[PDB]
Amino acid sequence: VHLTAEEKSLVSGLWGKVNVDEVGGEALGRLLIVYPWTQRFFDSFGDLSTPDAVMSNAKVKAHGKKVLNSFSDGLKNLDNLKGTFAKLSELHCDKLHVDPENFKLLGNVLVCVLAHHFGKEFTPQVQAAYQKVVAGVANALAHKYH
Amino acid sequence: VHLTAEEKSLVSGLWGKVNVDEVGGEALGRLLIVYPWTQRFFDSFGDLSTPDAVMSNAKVKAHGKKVLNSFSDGLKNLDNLKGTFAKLSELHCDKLHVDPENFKLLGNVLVCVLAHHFGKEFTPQVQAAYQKVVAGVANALAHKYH
Amino acid sequence: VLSPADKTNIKSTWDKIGGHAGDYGGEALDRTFQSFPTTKTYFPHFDLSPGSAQVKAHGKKVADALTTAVAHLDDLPGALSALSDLHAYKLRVDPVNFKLLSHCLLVTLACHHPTEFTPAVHASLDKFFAAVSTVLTSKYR
Amino acid sequence: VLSPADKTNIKSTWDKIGGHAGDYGGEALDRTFQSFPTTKTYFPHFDLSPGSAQVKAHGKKVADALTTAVAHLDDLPGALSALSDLHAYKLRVDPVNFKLLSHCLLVTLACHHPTEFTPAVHASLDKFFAAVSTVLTSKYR
Ligand code: HEM
Ligand code: HEM
Ligand code: HEM
Ligand code: HEM
Repeated sequence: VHLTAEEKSLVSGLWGKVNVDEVGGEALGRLLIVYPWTQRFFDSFGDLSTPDAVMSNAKVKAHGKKVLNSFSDGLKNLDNLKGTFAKLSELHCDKLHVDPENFKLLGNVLVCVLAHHFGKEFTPQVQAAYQKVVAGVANALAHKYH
Repeated sequence: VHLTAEEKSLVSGLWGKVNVDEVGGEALGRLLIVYPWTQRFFDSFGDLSTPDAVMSNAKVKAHGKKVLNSFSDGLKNLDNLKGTFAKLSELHCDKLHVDPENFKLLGNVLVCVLAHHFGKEFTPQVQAAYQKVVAGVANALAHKYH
Repeated sequence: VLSPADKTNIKSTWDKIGGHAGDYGGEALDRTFQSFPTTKTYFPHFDLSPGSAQVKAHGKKVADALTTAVAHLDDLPGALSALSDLHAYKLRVDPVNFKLLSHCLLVTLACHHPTEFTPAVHASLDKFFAAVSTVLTSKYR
Repeated sequence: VLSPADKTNIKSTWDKIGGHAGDYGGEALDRTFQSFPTTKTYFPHFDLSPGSAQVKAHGKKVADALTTAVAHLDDLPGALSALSDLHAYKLRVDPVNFKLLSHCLLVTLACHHPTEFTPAVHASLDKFFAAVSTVLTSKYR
């Protein structure tokens, strides 16, 4: 995905302030609550039966941190997202059978979490830039499905 | 898109029997009726206010024939769908602003029309083969959006 | 959201198919499994080979559920509560799969009833299947 | 489809935002136009520049419509019939755009009310916006 210099700065400025221990787990947790069919893929994660169980789930937090780091990899490789996520695209398709629509959902949930954390700092301009990023990541993870 | 020799034969066998004057207009007509927001893109086509008006619309029939021929181009170029539809992808994105989801819808409507026309001849095996074709065409037309 | 005309179209079409509904349920499943192989991962316990007794029997159940829905178009959440519990709470079926099955139900009906499958009926049936899908994928305890 | 808990979450959250709703409607539109530029093609008659009076005024109307919806969660088709006529019959808005605006409404609420925007409330609001979207994109005369 192509971001202008301005868009890149808006993204990077916010991303450096992100709590890397919490944001990913909160994004994954919200995905599992707002779009509860996504829980199907996480049988080995234990209790997901209530919002509180999801948000206190240690494995969700730990896996969320890995997902967030993977987003960080995308931010460092915006001009080669397909190459960065090809192995992960293979995993989600062939082994996990995750429908590609869900990648868009997680991207938008992450945006909601960023908004939640940063408040007024998460301006419409900052959001617009992040939407290009998450759409790029979702497209890259869906590439090996086609 | 990769079709096996068997899948290619199932597709070609049916396609040779298709009424090229009617099927495309029926597919487009059904798209405009089943998913009525698609009518927004066709202001110059005249009356679309009732199912009967849509199905008797001369411009819908004529444009449908062009759409069907474009599908025929895809069938002749299955290994280079992106190259075949790149100019059309540009048109639908930059000029027309058609959301990519609608390409999947038209593909599935065409499948419904084929089923309607061929009945029991449109077997589950023939359908499966055609689903690969229409998904390929929809993906190819969506390529310049990314 | 379903129009008065939609409800008339749904009831009339469903009555015309009559006792063939069960068979069509089986065919729609077969079409779904063949066309969209990922849907098969919800049925690992099923023999999914040609002529499967399990698929035929399950098709009857799906058809019967849709017949129940036709009788309760104004209160699908109430009428299909148990099926929502199954598909939303226990099976946790991705909504995408409902779109795939709904499409194959339309295909099956078009294959068997061309006179009935008018553009208007096509439109009403798609809305019908979508309404049912929303109920079965919703958690409304 | 909306749960009893959903309805409680929607009402409580909407009451907490109170008179700020109108402003949030404007912000959500701004977010939608900036993030998803294709949505702007529905508003060629609008000045869409920063500080637009048209956007602010329209945001108030959108917010008021959602307030009406909150009061009629058990009969959205009845309560929003005129808006369905506008968005489905006249404007013929692609359903995709409703998903985009709904997302930006969630973002706007998260930006302003972090205490209120719990995962459970987030879930209920998404269902709320989806329910409204279905009504406005449906033709049910
Ligand atoms: C937003 C895009 C996504 C990114 C960047 C992402 C990233 C990752 C990463 C880095 C892993 C670990 C790979 C490994 O170490 O083997 C993973 C695994 C996994 N992902 Fe995702 N993911 C995304 C979307 C999704 C979605 C939407 C779902 C389900 C709806 C999903 C389900 C899973 C599952 C079930 C695993 C394996 C977990 C385990 O059992 O250890 N992913 N993903
Ligand atoms: C199934 C994939 C599709 C194919 C293969 C296809 C094919 C075509 C072709 C061949 C043309 C004529 C190009 C030219 O001669 O300039 C065209 C134009 C057009 N298409 Fe499509 N199309 C598809 C999907 C769609 C969809 C889903 C929509 C709207 C929802 C749409 C809306 C239009 C419009 C408005 C025009 C211009 C019509 C005019 O004013 O002359 N297309 N398309
Ligand atoms: C048209 C929408 C659907 C209807 C009306 C429907 C209806 C039903 C019915 C009546 C049952 C049997 C319940 C019982 O015996 O108590 C059932 C079970 C089941 N459904 Fe669905 N269903 C639909 C969509 C789906 C989809 C899209 C999937 C996933 C691809 C799915 C997966 C399953 C599975 C795995 C079972 C259990 C089968 C068994 O163990 O025998 N359903 N459904
Ligand atoms: C949350 C869902 C939505 C709600 C509650 C809503 C509500 C409204 C309301 C209350 C009006 C004013 C009606 C009147 O004055 O009689 C309106 C008009 C309008 N809506 Fe929406 N709307 C929604 C979604 C959308 C979307 C997604 C679009 C397209 C991107 C859209 C496009 C328009 C347009 C172009 C107008 C006319 C504006 C004008 O000329 O002043 N709406 N809507």
